[PDB]
Amino acid sequence: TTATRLTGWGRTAPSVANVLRTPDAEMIVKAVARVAESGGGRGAIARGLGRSYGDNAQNGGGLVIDMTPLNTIHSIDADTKLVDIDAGVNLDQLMKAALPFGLWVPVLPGTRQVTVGGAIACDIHGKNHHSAGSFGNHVRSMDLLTADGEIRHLTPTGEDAELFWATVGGNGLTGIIMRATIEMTPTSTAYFIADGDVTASLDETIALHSDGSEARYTYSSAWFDAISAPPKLGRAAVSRGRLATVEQLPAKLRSEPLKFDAPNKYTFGPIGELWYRKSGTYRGKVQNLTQFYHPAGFLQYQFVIPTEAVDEFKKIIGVIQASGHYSFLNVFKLFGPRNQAPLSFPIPGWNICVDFPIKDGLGKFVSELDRRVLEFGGRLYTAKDSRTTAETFHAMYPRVDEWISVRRKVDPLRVFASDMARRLELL
Ligand SMILES: Cc1cc2nc3c(=O)[nH]c(=O)nc-3n(C[C@H](O)[C@H](O)[C@H](O)COP(=O)(O)OP(=O)(O)OC[C@H]3O[C@@H](n4cnc5c(N)ncnc54)[C@H](O)[C@@H]3O)c2cc1C
Ligand SMILES: *N(O)c1cc(C(F)(F)F)cc2c1sc(C(=O)NCc1cccnc1)[n+]2[O-]
Repeated sequence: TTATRLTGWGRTAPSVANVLRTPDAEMIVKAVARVAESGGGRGAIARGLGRSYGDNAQNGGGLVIDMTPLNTIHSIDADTKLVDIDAGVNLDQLMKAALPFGLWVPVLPGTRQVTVGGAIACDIHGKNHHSAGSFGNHVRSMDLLTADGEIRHLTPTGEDAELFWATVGGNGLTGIIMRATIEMTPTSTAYFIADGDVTASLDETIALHSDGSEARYTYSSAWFDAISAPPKLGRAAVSRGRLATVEQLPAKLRSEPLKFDAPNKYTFGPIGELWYRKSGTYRGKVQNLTQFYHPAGFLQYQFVIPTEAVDEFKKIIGVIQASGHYSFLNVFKLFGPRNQAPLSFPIPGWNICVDFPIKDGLGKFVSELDRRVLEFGGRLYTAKDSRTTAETFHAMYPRVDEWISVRRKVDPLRVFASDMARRLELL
């Protein structure tokens, strides 16, 4: 163990905790079982690759278990479509291993550098949520080290389904995931057929997302403008598509379908708008995973607003543009059907990712966004959150009492605690 000053991805809210780095799973149990012997506050929390901007992976004055050295891939089956990996396997290595099997990772996020454990405990969502769902929708099994010292096999529709769905999106507060079984998406190739569209306004962006085009694509997301004033506010470059098949690939890349090949004055004028429009408009473009998907002093803010709340979603975008806080990196998506995890972030609706530069009055401004998001029936993402209040969060997640009841039953001693847990009063 080493006392380290660790952080979320946001470089924010430093906390000092004793970190454990061991590949011995049995060793991991000893420390957890030792903490219950200490029978006191400052519990233990698991940690993946620290890609969450929040304080969900730190436990100040407590214990942190870095799960990254448990990166053994046990089995991959192309017939069953099942992989079996330890919770410290990252999604980049898992993808690499599975492509030769004709398999694809069911849910991939913006970054590839996330653990299986991290992917489950934040129930990560991706460019394909509307066609595939969250990461938890694909976990066919997982083994969880609970507070009692026991390791419990968990299943989605099994007898222990309650504790399963509480661990899905449960920010590691149910226990430490050790090993999981994930059903993969079958794939003919490692390429994408891509379809591109450019919009001129927020209305035209929303129109395209509710006209029915979404049905044609399994993957969908868009870069959007949040600086320009109406009507240009909300204009977007949309990138949509699906996993390609061999026959769809050009013959020169038919060789190895499952290969992962390694990587003015007009601009603002009417011709610039026209040039950008045609260059952003394309049909059936064959692309790499890099080309399609993965092309400190900031604060990333992510919220979703229920689908039917179209106008109140348009209102909050107008607010952000009006506030004088300028965000350039903006991701727009329309989530499909939510799952049955109480603490799951995604619900069907209008997902926004904004990235604000830290400056005077931002903390207070985003507290006013928290207010509107909550008011318009939406929620925030624990993975992105470092500074919302417990009260605001509890109201955003109506099933929070349902989740806490599970966590109280499985971990009454409060063996598993984190900075977030205390902040959002989930213990
Ligand atoms: C550039 C970038 C882009 C991103 N894009 C997306 C995106 O498109 N969609 C999206 O949903 N998210 C996105 N994220 C956030 C990230 O995908 C999630 O926060 C992810 O869960 C973090 O994985 P991690 O391995 O870093 O885990 P950490 O950040 O280290 O931990 C995350 C949480 O999971 C718990 N946990 C981790 N491992 C285990 C385990 N073995 N057992 C029990 N609990 C565990 C921890 O306790 C902690 O609460 C992005 C992050 C970055 C930096
Ligand atoms: N929001 O956090 C978010 C949401 C989504 C999706 F809509 F697909 F769910 C995708 C997404 C983000 S943030 C993100 C990202 O990493 N963006 C910025 C970036 C900066 C530097 C280099 N590459 C990307 N992605 O993809």
